[PDB]
Amino acid sequence: MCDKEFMWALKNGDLDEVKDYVAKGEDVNRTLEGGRKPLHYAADCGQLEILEFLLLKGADINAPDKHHITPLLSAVYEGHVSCVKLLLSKGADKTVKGPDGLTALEATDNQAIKALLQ
Repeated sequence: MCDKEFMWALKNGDLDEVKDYVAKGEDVNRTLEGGRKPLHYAADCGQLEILEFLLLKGADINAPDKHHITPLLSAVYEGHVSCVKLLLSKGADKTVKGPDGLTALEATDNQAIKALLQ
């Protein structure tokens, strides 16, 4: 229950609500909906503040295994790219699980995503 109030937090930037769940005891790697992670909604639309949060705790920055894809690319096709920046600042390599050179190459054509290709 409260599954919405929990995910609805990584959506509207209610960083205050997700801070309550992790305030429990490091829990940033639970199947959010049924096969995703609490970093896709934060990256795609976490006011760029939510992603850094639940990420500094554990590290779903790479955990993704069945998603065959890491969240840094989630922001790529989002136009936010404000996170992908302070993101690699933690490591997140650059191509730890994408298909291949897709990352910024086959992803788009703007100089912002290509910025992560620098």
